[PDB]
Amino acid sequence: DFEEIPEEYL
Amino acid sequence: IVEGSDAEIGMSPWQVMLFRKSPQELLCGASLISDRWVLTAAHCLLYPPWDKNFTENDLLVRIGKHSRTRYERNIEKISMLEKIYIHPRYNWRENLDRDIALMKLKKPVAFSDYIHPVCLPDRETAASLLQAGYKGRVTGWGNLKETGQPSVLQVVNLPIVERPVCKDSTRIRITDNMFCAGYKPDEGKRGDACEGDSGGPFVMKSPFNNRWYQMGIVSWGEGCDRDGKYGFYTHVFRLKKWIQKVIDQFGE
Amino acid sequence: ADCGLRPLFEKKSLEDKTERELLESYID
Ligand SMILES: [Ca+2]
Ligand code: NA
Repeated sequence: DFEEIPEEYL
Repeated sequence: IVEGSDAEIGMSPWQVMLFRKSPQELLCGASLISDRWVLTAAHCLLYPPWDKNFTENDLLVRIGKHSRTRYERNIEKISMLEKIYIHPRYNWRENLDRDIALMKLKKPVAFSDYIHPVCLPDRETAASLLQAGYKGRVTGWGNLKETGQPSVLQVVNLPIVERPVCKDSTRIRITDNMFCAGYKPDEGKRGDACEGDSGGPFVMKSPFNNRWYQMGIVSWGEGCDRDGKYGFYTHVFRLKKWIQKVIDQFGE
Repeated sequence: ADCGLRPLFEKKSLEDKTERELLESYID
């Protein structure tokens, strides 16, 4: 349901 | 937010979303008070009766948002946490007294049209504005009803309630570090914070200097938008000596 | 120095749709 965020943030 | 409306773009540029990394989900609201400091409710981070105890690396903060679920490319900013500070006298066992926490970001966030800090009250601000009948504004991406979720940030304006009325609405012991807001049954208008809105700001616009001040933090309520119940808010000014102590000791 | 002044509202002298409701409540 949430749009995936940029990998650099994880 | 129950019985609110969609926020306008840039209406609450201090709004922060707390986002659980895995599973990716909305945890609570928060607010931007400078380029490196975010204010929230302690119960968003620490609440042993529900086995909640987050550490810095469990979470992210998303700033500048409007859509709940979208990644708002070129608008929102996503920040990592350096350190969490919970009020040392936060009373999670009884009534959520002193429900306040600070989060220091790893790097400063750049301000923009969509990202801008809110002011914190001083003693005179609180004396002038924290009066029964005066309205403030609550914002969040929490549920639309007690028992779905909004497409975009919601807003509702609510009046501060007389302290004896707040006390008479609940069995919980109300402290001087709390205030309540909401319409009474007989006022016929409605609105409240709900699940997911906790930690977000209750703001007021000073008619003296035209600035927005964060007077409260969404702390707790007994259901959402129930007749004869009120939302309870952490009294920011009453806890400002702690806020300043932490920023004075640990800010850079 | 600029806290609480929104880029798209106060620092353009634009009002949002319901801030006047707040102002009207600050009667006394
Ligand atoms: Ca009571
Ligand atoms: Na109510």
